[PDB]
Amino acid sequence: NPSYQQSPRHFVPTGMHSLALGTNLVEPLHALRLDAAGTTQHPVGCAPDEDMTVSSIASRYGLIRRVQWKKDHAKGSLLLQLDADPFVEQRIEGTNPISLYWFAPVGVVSSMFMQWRGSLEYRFDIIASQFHTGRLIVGYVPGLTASLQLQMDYMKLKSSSYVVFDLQESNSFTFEVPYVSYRPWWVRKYGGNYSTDAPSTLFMYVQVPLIPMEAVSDTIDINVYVRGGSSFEVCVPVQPSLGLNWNTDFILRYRAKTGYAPYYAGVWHSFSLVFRWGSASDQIAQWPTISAFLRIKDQAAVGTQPWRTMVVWPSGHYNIGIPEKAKQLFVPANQQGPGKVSNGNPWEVMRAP
Amino acid sequence: MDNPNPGPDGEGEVELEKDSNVVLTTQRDPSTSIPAPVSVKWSRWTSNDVVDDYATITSRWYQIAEFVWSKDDPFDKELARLILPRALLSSIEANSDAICDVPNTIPFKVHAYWRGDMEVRVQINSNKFQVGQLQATWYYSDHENLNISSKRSVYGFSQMDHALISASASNEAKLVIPFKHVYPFLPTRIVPDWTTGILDMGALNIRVIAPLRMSATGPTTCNVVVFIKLNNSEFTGTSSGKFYASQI
Amino acid sequence: EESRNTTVLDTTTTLQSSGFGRAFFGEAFNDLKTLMRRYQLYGQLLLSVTDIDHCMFTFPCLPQGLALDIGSAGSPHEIFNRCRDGIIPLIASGYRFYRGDLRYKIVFPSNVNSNIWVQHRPDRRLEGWSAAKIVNGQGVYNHGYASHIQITRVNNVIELEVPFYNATCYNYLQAFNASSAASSYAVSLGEISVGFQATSDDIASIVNKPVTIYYSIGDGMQFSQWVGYQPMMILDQLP
Amino acid sequence: EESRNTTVLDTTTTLQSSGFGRAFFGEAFNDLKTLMRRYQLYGQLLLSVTDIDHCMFTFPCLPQGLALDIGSAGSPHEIFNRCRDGIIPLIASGYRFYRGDLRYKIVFPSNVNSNIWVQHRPDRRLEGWSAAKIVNGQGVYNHGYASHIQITRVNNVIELEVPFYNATCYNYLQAFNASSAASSYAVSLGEISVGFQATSDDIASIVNKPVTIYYSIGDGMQFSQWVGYQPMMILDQLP
Repeated sequence: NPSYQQSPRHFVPTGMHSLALGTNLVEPLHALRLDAAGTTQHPVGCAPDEDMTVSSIASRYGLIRRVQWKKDHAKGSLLLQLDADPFVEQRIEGTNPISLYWFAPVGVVSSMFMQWRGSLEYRFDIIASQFHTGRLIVGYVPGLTASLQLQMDYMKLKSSSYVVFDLQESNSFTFEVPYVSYRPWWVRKYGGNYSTDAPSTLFMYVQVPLIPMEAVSDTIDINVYVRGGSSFEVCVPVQPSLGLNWNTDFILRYRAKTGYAPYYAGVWHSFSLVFRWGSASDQIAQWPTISAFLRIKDQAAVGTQPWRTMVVWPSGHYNIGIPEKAKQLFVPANQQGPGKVSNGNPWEVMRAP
Repeated sequence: MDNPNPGPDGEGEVELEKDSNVVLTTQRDPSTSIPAPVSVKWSRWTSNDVVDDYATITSRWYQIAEFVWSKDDPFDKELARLILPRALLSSIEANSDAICDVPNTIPFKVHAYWRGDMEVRVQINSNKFQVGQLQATWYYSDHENLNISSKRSVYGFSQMDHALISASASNEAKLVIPFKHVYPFLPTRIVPDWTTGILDMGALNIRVIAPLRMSATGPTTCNVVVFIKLNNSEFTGTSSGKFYASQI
Repeated sequence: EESRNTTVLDTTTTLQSSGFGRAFFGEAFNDLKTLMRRYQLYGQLLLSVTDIDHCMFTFPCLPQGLALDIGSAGSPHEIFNRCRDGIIPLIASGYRFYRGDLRYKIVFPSNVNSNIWVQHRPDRRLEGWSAAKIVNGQGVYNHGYASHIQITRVNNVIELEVPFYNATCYNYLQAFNASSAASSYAVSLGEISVGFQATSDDIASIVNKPVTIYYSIGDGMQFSQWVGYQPMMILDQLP
Repeated sequence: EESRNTTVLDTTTTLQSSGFGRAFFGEAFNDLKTLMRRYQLYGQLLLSVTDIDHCMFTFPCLPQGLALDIGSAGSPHEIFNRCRDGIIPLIASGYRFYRGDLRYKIVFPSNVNSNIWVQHRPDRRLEGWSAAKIVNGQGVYNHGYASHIQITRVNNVIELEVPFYNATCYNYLQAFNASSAASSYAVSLGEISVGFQATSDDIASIVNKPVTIYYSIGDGMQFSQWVGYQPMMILDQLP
């Protein structure tokens, strides 16, 4: 036993390792494996084809818009004026209080990121026979606001970058949207529950109107797919602006305070009955101050009789809820019974003059 | 360059797909879409009984669904939610006879556990003046999802890869569907650890992207045919055919 | 075919590739797998204690995101009511299979002191999306499973590493309706149960304290099959 | 030209260069960047708690120094009333742009025990010099942002590192009047929110305890454009 007498280190405990850091960082863990060097392994038949990658997700088309293009449109008619962002809107005709929206995969994978930049590629799959002939400008205006979103026609469009398509025999093209902004990246459109518009707007006008033969249809539908381009890239990870539809229940927010439900009728040493959220002493459920008595709308606690009326009053310490003029009107403790708790945080503001 | 000379033979060149003894022809080129790479055979890890594919009978094609497709079907209309290792058998039962009567599916009657890849060719026979476009999309394990009813639309299946059947050019849709599932073998009958949802790889479903549009004298209907090959299959668990229950 | 591209009518010149934020921020964002390992809120509970080895709360362990518990009409969990589902099931909605591990880093309250045991149970199946959530011989401590005690007095957070103990190729990832009877073994990595070791006189101090659970995937997760996104809801339109 | 020098009428001989205190103190002071990383008081608050995930106080994160809160007429924050603004905005008054990181090292009180989460939100803009201060879907915890929990029971101080997540060349540095609508994204590094995880019965012990926040720039800050100093106030003439 040599005595190690050099003065040792001098540092700082902390409670928890880093959460945001996830790349170049060996992270210590209390494993629940049996082997210490054990790593999950993939057999030869379990080969992961999809390296999960924003250039792999964003490189997939999603149908996001569909134009009913009829014959009787003039040479100035607007078919779509959708924004030149990944956040392209397509509403579902639902009756829910929150209407769900489809998104392009580039829109979903950019909805987890704060800033995006790069070209977008929109594939227009016009569904036409070889005998239908049409011709349509897919244009692009850099820098349009809300007021300048209108005033538009094809003639003001042909100033900016525009692409005329000759629908004669082939019926599919891919306008690669330029990223023309003053800012190198570009902030997300929607954000959290808190709304920047697009850097630029696409337009699609009918330059030469549809001329079908007499043996074919009058109307032609155009599919509009959206894909992140060959140069699409996003950077800062933030709160998503999009939520899943796995639980579409959304609860708009008198009751008990936060952290006192469930409760049940009981006793209190400074107090007959009063509601308690715990079996240890001085654990009365606290109540908010009404700016009256109470009657519930449903979930009551089960004593000997169920309890649907309560009188809120300060305790001389918060507001207790009580299920010589006051002491004569109290309820005796023999009605306590089993002490079965109330279902959640259910009250009624019965007012009388 | 674009030098037409039609004749008694016609102009175009016929391509084929010859199999064991079923040869089906297409004038048009397929729009192939392959959702996943070709799988490793997996017979080493979980089978001691004699595994023998039957390429002389199982790799034949078999028509499992034809259907009329009218113009009065709406925009996002289901046409066939075919569950491919189930609809192969349940179409045979739709012909109101047993599974033993068909040469393509007799190993499903004898053997117990199927694995393998499935080809799908959805031919269409639209007129050249008809305008409409379908999509054939494969989705792995449809019945294991519950929100799939909210996903089952063209806006959702156009994000995964898929084939497109344009009624304009009478396009044909090859669809190479390899076996990917949770467990590396699909069971073909009542089975000790699951009975409900048997032999269910997923769902070939063919929604409509844009319906048939035509003039007032136009040909309204449009017949659609679906074929299935079972090419790199294998079977294990030789068992009695009296345990094979009828499919749902 | 989906990503086919017939007639490119490009107008653009060459845009300078920043390398997914490398040339500005000194870091990459091309790979979404290394974004997946930023810890996300998993589920949150309030202790309603109604023995020493009774499991205080159990939860199936799964990267899919739980069945989301907003709460009752009176006290909604304000993040799960307002800010829906976060990142990792927003990416897992874009896939169908997964094969990998998870991490947890359970954050306990401070006022509790008693020592805490954590069990990983790969036996217990998940029996559908209903009751695939935090639930306050299953009900007790068990011997043989992988276990870990964290002492609350030293540091009230246990960091875990749940391996891939399933007899599968890979597991299911979307919402799960309990279709087949053995397909139920194809969802969770197992079934973690956290249990305190306090007696009945101390357990009343622990009632209605928050226990937040985090998660992240950790170097092994490989989401395999691409599946498109479901319908989404935009959050700034929430009232 | 400013620093031109026509006719030098020097009388001096050669003065010995000490190397900015090197030859006396064993350390240099030529570079002001390494003086910038000495931690300075940023802002100080008193908790007036009026859920578990409610952000207890928010503050925009910026090296400019906040809008200075002296306080009311009765209880002024005696440093911010007396000793004005310190070092780092006294140097940042001498520049116009910055591009870099920050550090924070938030010092909590001791009597609190509950675990604390800290969010970095680069989304939230700054909307002018008014309400560019500590403020007691923004109001809750959020999933996807960069987060960190410090446990108060182990050590009640969280050291941070706020990176440069802006889509700019560099950001504004003087006082900011919200001139353009998107220029508002050009001031802060983001918007940090500190939130406790205490319940309502414990949160009353936390009311009116001081939470002091420090800051320093950390190896990446590069103040670019020289801009002369504003009018100053001499502190020993304060009554």
